[PDB]
Amino acid sequence: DIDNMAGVFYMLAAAMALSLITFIW
Amino acid sequence: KKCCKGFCIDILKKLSRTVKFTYDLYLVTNGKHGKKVNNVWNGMIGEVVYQRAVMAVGSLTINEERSEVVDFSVPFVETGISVMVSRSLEPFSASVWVMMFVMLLIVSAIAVFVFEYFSPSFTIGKAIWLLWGLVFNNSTTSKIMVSVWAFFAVIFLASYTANLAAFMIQDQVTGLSDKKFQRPHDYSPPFRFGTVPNGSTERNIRNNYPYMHQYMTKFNQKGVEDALVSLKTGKLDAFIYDAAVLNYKAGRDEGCKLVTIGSGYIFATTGYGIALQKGSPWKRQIDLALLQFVGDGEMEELETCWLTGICHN
Amino acid sequence: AIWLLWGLVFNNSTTSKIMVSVWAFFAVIFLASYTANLAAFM
Amino acid sequence: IVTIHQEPFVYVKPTLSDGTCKEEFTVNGDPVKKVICTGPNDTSPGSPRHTVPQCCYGFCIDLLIKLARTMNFTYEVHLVADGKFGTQERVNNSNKKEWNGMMGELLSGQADMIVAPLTINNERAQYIEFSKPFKYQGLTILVKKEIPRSTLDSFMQPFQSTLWLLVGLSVHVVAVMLYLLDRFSLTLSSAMWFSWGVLLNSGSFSARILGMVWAGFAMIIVASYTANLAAFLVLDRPEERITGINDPRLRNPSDKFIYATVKQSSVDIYFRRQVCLSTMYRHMEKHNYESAAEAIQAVRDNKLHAFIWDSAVLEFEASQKCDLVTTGELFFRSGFGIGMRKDSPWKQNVSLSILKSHENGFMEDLDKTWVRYQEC
Amino acid sequence: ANLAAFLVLDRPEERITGINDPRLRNPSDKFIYATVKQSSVDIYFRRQVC
Ligand SMILES: C[C@@H](NCc1cc(Br)cc2[nH]c(=O)c(=O)[nH]c12)P(=O)(O)O
Ligand SMILES: *[C@@H]1O[C@H](CO)[C@@H](O)[C@H](O)[C@H]1NC(C)=O
Ligand SMILES: *[C@@H]1O[C@H](CO)[C@@H](O)[C@H](O)[C@H]1NC(C)=O
Ligand SMILES: *[C@@H]1O[C@H](CO)[C@@H](O)[C@H](O)[C@H]1NC(C)=O
Repeated sequence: DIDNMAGVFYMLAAAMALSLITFIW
Repeated sequence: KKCCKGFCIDILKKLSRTVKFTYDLYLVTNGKHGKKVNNVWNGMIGEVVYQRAVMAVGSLTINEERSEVVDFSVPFVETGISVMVSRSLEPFSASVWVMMFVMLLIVSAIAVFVFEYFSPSFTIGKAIWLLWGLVFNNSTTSKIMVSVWAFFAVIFLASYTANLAAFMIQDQVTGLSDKKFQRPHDYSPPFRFGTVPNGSTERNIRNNYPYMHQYMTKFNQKGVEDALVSLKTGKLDAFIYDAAVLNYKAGRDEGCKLVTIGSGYIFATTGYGIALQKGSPWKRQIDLALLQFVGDGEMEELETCWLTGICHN
Repeated sequence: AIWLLWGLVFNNSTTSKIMVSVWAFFAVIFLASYTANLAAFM
Repeated sequence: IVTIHQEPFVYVKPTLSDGTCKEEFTVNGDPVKKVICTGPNDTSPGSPRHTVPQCCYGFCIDLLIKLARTMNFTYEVHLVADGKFGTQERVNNSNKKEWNGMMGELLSGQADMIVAPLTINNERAQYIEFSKPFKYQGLTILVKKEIPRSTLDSFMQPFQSTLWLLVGLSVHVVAVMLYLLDRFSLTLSSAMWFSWGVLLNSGSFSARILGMVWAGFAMIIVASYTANLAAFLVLDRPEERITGINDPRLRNPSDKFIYATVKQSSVDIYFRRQVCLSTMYRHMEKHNYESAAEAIQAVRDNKLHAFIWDSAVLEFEASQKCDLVTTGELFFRSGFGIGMRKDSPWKQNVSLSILKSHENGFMEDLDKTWVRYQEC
Repeated sequence: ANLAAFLVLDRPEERITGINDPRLRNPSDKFIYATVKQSSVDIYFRRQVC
């Protein structure tokens, strides 16, 4: 479904943000 | 003076279109339809035989006692003897039950065999435990490369749970030809059947089951509504009466708590007809008009709004 | 504690742990409710 | 007496070399009553017709035997030369209404009593008197019933085949980024092995959040895999059986579900007068077949989705072959009868005897022993 | 399975599509509906014998 791609993109964005935060820490 | 309404009124109105004669109607005074009592007719027959009414229109049941005394037209409403009764793994998965249950065994066996062959931990004990704890939630290099079976495991689990969740979405006597009617003492709860006296059903069951009528008379009624309220309250186990009214009240009941027993199980599929006078000059026209109405498309509109019901499966 | 809590509720992953393992009831109830909702809201 | 060869009711079979037919027994062991049948050897026209002695038996003949025993009758059963019930045909000076078949033979004096499956219509009853019906059967809907099976036969995801490639590239990139983040304040394949073992059911701060987000990614995949299968299973029902003429599916016939009559059956005449069936006639006229046998053969060959015919034939065919199951409750019900002349003095006695037999339960026993065989 | 069945039967009721809805044709105690008194509605319903 179309919503699945939006959800997985939203999850990946949060994962990348957390990875960047823990790398810059 | 009142205005009579109903299915019979519409039938008479349709007949008057071709007959073109004035019809005056009046209600009965001698209780119900009546029967042959002391060689004296009662009700509709008692008013037709004595020339008090040339035509008899109503819910009269065709029986062996009416045809030889009076002549009626072709029946147009189906009826008969009906019974009213209140409403009371492999099918979920592995319908064949022999294919997948041995496929799992053979695939486990070949997995154990290849695990043993991968020696160049324990094949006998550890392999079975890991196989049964990997497919189900309940519970080095060679194990990783053979862990690809988890895809099939999760697919099988998903299929099983979907089948179990999707395969749960949702008669007893089967006519008078069962021993239940004739043997009320073979069951701990005594049977309580219902009937309306002074009708065509009591004599019909006398002529076929003389011994059953003795037990049948133990439970008498005064009207159809009494039987309906008894069935709703559970006072009477079953009710036997005209098939048409029982079908109508089963299709127009509240809560879909009353249904009949299949179709074609009627003891004697009969009709209603119109009891005319012996030698009356209307038998050669009324029957033709009724047959034309039935076969030319003049009955379905009445049937849709007067007889069709709900709670069908 | 965080690892065991997140590996107990979900399939993906002494005396004190056993006595607090009663949370698996709520875990399985939540998982069943989630999968039922996801299967029935489409 | 003349009778037509009707398989559910009249079993016309040739006799043996001795002139009589062999005697069989029913499931209850009772002997099968048979009467010497007289009729043409070849039903088709343009053949050297010979009135060879046949042998017919069945439910109607059993009823005739009962009537003869209870009413002092001595009869010789015949067969219809035309092979039809009887309607109006066109001949030289077409402005004259001449009957054929059973009705024509009865009006011409060839026959005196007709004990067979002849429908009761007003047009027939205008000139020929009819007796009380034996049993009431109206035309129904016949469809083919097939063993249920899942329709979700697909590979590489239901509709998004790119989903497998997407999850593969996702598990590759998450593994390579885990390997990259490992060298911070486990060399060849441990990251991929762990990713596979956490995506499937098998055995600093960056690792924790990475495992949380990848577990969340794994949960939705299996959730969607279960949800799509559940949806397919709950939509896996092929079709719902027609409950009658009021079914909305029949009211709008399409190419996906085609059904029609034969040619000019009492069915086509009835549908002609129904002005509300314009949608029916806009589609059924292009699917008519020459014969009912051809129509039912096409239905068996998955050509016609539904077939409409009298219940006396469709129910018998369904009982004989389980590949077809009769549907629909009832619509345009009719009954059978006995064709007798207007001056026949047997009308009242025949009606009384038929009513007595119907009330005595003989009709139900005959239906059990002659109509309903090996129920599916 | 029981939760899934309850969820798929969790629909309270289906909105009436008109006078041809079978629910209205057989009024019961669970779904009661009536007019006021003698609205052009009652006059119209009087002539409807069905
Ligand atoms: C209109 C159709 N036949 C009805 C029918 C079916 C069966 Br079974 C028996 C019948 N016995 C009749 O005397 C008759 O008149 N009709 C009968 P058809 O002619 O279009 O096939
Ligand atoms: C039935 O008829 C009898 C007379 O034979 C009468 O006494 C009795 O009241 C009648 N019952 C009903 C319910 O009409
Ligand atoms: C008529 O039937 C009766 C049976 O009641 C029989 O006794 C009698 O011999 C029969 N007569 C003829 C002429 O068949
Ligand atoms: C009709 O049956 C009665 C006996 O029920 C008999 O007396 C009478 O002769 C019969 N009629 C004819 C025309 O055979």
